[PDB]
Amino acid sequence: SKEGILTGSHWGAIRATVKDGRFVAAKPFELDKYPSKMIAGLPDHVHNAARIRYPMVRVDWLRKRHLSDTSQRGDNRFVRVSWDEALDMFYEELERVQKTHGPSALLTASGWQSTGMFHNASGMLAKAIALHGNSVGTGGDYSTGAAQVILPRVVGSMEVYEQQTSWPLVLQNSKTIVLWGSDLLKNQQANWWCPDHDVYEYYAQLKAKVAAGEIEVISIDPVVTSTHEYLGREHVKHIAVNPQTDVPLQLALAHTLYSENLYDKNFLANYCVGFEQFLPYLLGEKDGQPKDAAWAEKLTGIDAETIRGLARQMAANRTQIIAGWCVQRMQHGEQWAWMIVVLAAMLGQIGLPGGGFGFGWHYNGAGTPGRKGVILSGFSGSTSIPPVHDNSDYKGYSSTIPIARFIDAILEPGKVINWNGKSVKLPPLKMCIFAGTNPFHRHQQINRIIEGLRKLETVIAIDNQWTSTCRFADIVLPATTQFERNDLDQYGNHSNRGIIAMKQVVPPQFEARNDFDIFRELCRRFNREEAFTEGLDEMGWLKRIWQEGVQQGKGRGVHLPAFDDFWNNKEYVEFDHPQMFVRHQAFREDPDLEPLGTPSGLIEIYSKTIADMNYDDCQGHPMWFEKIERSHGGPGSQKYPLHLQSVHPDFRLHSQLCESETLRQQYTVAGKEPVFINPQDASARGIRNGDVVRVFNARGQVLAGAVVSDRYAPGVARIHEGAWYDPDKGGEPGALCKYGNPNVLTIDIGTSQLAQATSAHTTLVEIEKYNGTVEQVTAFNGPVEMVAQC
Ligand SMILES: NC1=NC(=O)C2=N[C@H]3C(S)=C(S)[C@@H](COP(=O)(O)OP(=O)(O)OC[C@H]4O[C@@H](n5cnc6c(=O)[nH]c(N)nc65)[C@H](O)[C@@H]4O)O[C@H]3NC2=N1
Ligand SMILES: NC1=NC(=O)C2=N[C@H]3C(S)=C(S)[C@@H](COP(=O)(O)OP(=O)(O)OC[C@H]4O[C@@H](n5cnc6c(=O)[nH]c(N)nc65)[C@H](O)[C@@H]4O)O[C@H]3NC2=N1
Ligand SMILES: [Mo+6]
Repeated sequence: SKEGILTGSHWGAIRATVKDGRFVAAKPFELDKYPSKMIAGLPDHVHNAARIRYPMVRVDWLRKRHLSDTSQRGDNRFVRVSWDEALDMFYEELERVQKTHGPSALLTASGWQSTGMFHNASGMLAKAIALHGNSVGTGGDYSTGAAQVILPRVVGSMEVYEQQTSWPLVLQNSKTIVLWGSDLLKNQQANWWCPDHDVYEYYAQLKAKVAAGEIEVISIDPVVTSTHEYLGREHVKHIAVNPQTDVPLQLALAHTLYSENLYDKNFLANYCVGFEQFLPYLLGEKDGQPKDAAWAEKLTGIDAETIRGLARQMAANRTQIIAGWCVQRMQHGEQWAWMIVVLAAMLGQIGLPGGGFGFGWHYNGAGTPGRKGVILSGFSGSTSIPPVHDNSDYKGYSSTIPIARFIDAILEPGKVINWNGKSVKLPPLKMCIFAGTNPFHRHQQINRIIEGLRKLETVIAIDNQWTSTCRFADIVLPATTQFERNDLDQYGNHSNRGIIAMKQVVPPQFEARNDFDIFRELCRRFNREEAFTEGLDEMGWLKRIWQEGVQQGKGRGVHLPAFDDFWNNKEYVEFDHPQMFVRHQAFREDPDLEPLGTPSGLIEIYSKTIADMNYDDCQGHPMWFEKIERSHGGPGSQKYPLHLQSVHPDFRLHSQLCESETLRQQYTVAGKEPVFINPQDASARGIRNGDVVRVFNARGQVLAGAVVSDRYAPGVARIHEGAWYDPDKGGEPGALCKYGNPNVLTIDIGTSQLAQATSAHTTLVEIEKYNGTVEQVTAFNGPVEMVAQC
């Protein structure tokens, strides 16, 4: 049939080939010099056994609805129903919950979904429900849950998703680059809008500068990252810090900087507040313990003199701090993010090209010069009319909670917690809807999630693959992939390089529907179809989005062609006039005219506002707090001696494309997710490559396939997140996961009272070669379909 069909995804733009109605090969877009291997999984993603073929309802839920046996969730026994029957039940449940409980019982949830301006699954969900009634909202996300709360308070920006100093300037000016828990090479494969991958050009240049010894790269990381491996182990200075001891390391660098007069007094005095209130802590005047190189050597396992050497090197020349997000996705994650800023402040290079800090470097091609282009605005969740049932009665519970507290809300309703200076009362949720997110991938401590779901009346999942979420649902609705629809997207993110047409590759498979059509038909049930669609279909909406784009471009001085011209004749437009950027430079150059958005206008090393909250676990300046569990001598490490990283996958985006055999064949071990193990740790357990091992703690147990790797320091392991949950006894708490989802082993706790964010990477485990029976993996084969024989 058809060859060279242009479209896009989180993993990049493709030229798709179709043969006899099947998507068979995905070639890289011709402008993409650095495509991701993951595009090879996209045909499988469209055509594999886990694709949701039709609406499905959990046997006993179909029988008894909200009066059903919730214990059977997870058993994977579902009945096919018609679309109209499914949508009716959906509507009737919305009606029932609104009448019985009101808006405090209802939660929606969304996530990374797919690229595409119109086919915005989160927007479809939010709009449809918002046209029916009120619900519990959430604040924050799992990416930068801690950082995005603390950083506004201390540097007046969210920071984490923002543009970074242009790489050309970094490469011409920085002499030391500090990668602090950041894997650029691995994580720039997938971006929010279709990636252009042009940032990899800069990484190649960096590689050459490293080889020539012009730039020294320091990696502060328990593991040799993909980036480190790429730049070269012979060249990269590796600080293999003990997991979760980064704050001690930060404080000791700060101490050294002060102790040896390497700090910038002028910068601290003129661009910051509160340094004087922090120093007594740092120096041990108010506790007897200097937060010094000697002190930190005990915690971090880094030689004190190496700590001092690091500080001195950072101060000695132009130094770029590149901070990732993983180190704030753990207990008290705000502390580490805050100390990145403090350390950068003490160095005094903030606002210089290739100096200072940033958190956005691994995301959205950050550091690529931004072009003078157009950014389209997609289908919004926003409504202009009130809900049909506009009940404001949340019965004395809060109407917004932190995103990661939703299970705590189900299990501990009425619990009162602090959140970033406010008081929150967790509502008794009864009905959850998921569209474009996978909770059994995303959230922590799956056995507790199981217990939480068992208190729910109704669970609805809408997806294009039969995920672990779908396995634990009551109603499952088949959404399409983006490859079965038409759309528009940005090409490039921070670069704003271009815009691409997403042309339909194949027709909707089976009776899968675009989320637009799902929620449109739902809205018809309560007479709000028109308010949802705004009188437009797919191609109408795409034309509307483009035209708004055309209007934005005129008056910004960028000319776009007409829609039909673009769609049918061009398919791709590219922008020009790339701009250099230096982050924080405006503030550095004129702090009076360009103040930070902080209480003082300055960098808050001490925050009176935070101090006044009276949170013992997030005080007025950064502090070392001991963790609920930590490796290398921390709590629990006598029982569970290994730190388990749940790092972002190299061969998927989260749980997406786990079902691809094309990709799995490249990294699976014994048919399972690989677990990475240090050679000394492996030899102590008699473990070797290919072994089926049990990774366990007091929270859960999983099976995985051992990879013995010297990239891992002793006492550090990894199972990449996104490995699907596959319980041996479906639905039972304490089931052994046969594929190896790390969130079976994580703990579900708030970072601190400030952010109340996910602490996913605060995880201790043991590993042993497994002595039980290895059953077949059942993760990727859909449900057990059930039929009425009567
Ligand atoms: N390929 C790919 N897959 C994805 O799933 C993906 N997801 C995207 C999203 S949504 C996000 S949030 C980002 C992920 O952003 P994030 O920064 O979380 O990335 P990771 O690669 O998981 O972790 C970065 C590094 O932290 C290190 N690290 C772990 N624990 C510690 C510790 O205690 N101390 C120190 N110093 N380092 C530590 C890890 O070893 C790793 O090299 O990537 C984005 N890009 C993505 N690309
Ligand atoms: N242990 C642990 N460590 C971690 O580092 C960690 N990181 C966290 C982070 S940073 C993030 S971003 C979250 C990610 O959590 P998130 O839930 O966002 O992850 P995905 O696996 O991308 O799930 C998206 C789902 O939407 C579906 N989908 C895609 N397109 C569509 C569409 O058009 N319509 C519909 N209806 N569905 C669609 C996909 O099939 C997929 O199942 O995981 C978090 N969880 C984490 N846990
Ligand atoms: Mo994220």
